[PDB]
Amino acid sequence: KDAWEIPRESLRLEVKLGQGCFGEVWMGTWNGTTRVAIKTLKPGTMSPEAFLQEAQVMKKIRHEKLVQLYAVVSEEPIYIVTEYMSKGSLLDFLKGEMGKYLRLPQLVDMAAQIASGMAYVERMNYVHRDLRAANILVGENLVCKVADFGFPIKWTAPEAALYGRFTIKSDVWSFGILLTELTTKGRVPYPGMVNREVLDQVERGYRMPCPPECPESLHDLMCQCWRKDPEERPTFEYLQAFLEDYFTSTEPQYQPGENL
Repeated sequence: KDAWEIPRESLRLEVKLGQGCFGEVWMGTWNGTTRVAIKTLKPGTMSPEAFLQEAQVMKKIRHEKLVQLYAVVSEEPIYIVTEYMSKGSLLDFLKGEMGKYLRLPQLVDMAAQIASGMAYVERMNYVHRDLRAANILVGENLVCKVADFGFPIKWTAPEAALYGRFTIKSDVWSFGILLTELTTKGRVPYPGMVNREVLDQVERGYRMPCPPECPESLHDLMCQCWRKDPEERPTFEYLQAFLEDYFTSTEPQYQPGENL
C-alpha cells in the first residue's frame, strides 16, 4: 500500500478536542509511544477522496514550521494522524490565560515563525487560501506552525474575495491581518464592521489603524501587506527576515509596555 497506512490497532483516541461537519479532532497515542493529533471523517457527510485531499497535500510538504503529517487510514472510517500541538490554535492561545502575559517580543517571534512556514510554502509555489490565527497551531515553547492546508472576508485579499484571484500574494495579505490578531491579543479584525462594510471600505482604500501600543514600523509592515496591487505586496522571505531582525534593525529602542 502507501507508506502512510497504519494498522487501526496502533491508534488510541484519548481526548476529544473538537467536532465539526466532516469529523472529529482528538489527542491520542500512536504505537503507544507517540502522542499525536488525530482527525476523523464521518462517513456520509464527506467524500473519501474529498477529505483525503489535504492529506495527499501534506505528503509532499515537510517543514519545521508546518504541522507534520504522520500517518493515515485511507479506508473508511478515515483517520489522519499529525504531530500534536499542545496549545491549540493561536487564536485560543491569544485570547485565553496565556494572552495576558504575551509581549511584543514574543508576538513578533511567533510572526517570524509563521512567516518562515509560509516562506517554504512560497518556495514550493503553493498557496494556502486561509492563513489566519484560527489556523495556526501553538506547541511547547511558544512554537507556531501553519495548518489546515487543504467567509473569511476580513482575512481575504480583495482580488481573491471578489475575483477568486488566490495567490501567495493574497496569502501575504491575510498575513497582515494575522499581524493585527497578534498585536490585539486575538481580536476580530475591523471591529464593529460587518462583512459588507469591509468589502466596500477596503476597496475605498481603507486600512486598519495602528493597534494600541503597536510600533508604527510594524503597522507600516501591515500596510505593505495590504497594498491593493497584489504584486506590490512583500514576500514571505522578506517578511520572515524583517521580523527575525525586528528588534535590532527596525526597533532597537524597544521598551516594554502595559500590553505590548
